[PDB]
Amino acid sequence: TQMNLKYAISAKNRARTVAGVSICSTMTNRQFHQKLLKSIAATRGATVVIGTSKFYGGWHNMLKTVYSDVENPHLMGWDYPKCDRAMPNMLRIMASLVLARKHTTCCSLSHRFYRLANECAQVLSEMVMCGGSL
RNA sequence: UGGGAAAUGCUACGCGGUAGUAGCAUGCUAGGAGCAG
Ligand SMILES: [Zn+2]
Repeated sequence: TQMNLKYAISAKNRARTVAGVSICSTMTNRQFHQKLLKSIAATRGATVVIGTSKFYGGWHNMLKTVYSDVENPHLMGWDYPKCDRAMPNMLRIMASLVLARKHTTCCSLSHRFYRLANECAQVLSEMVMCGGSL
């Protein structure tokens, strides 16, 4: 995985970073996961709001769907300090397990395990080329 | 002795096809830009 510095505008001098991934990983991941990702992005009015425009009154519909029948409602929100740098890898494994539950028929058992192994070898913990070294 | 067809032109109507013109909606593609995590 190659690492690079960003070039954008922000309100704190801490640096930002992007990471490019090799091509074979992207090809195989697209083929394995694309259908579910599209299905998630298409569905409207659910718990996950990825793919819902904030234009044309979509924002109002989201804010109304969350405001379902709650007797004494209040509003609550929180913040994760260093979410990307500090997520314990057990939860990442479990997250990658949930997304793969859809593959009951398109894949066997050993195929599922090897797909999980490739994912952990390519994205979870592997060799990062920063500067000029590994 | 209470029996009539066709070839021509005009007009009107409808259909079909052709072309050209304008409008509408969409589907694709390409390009450029902006926002968010
Ligand atoms: Zn599969």
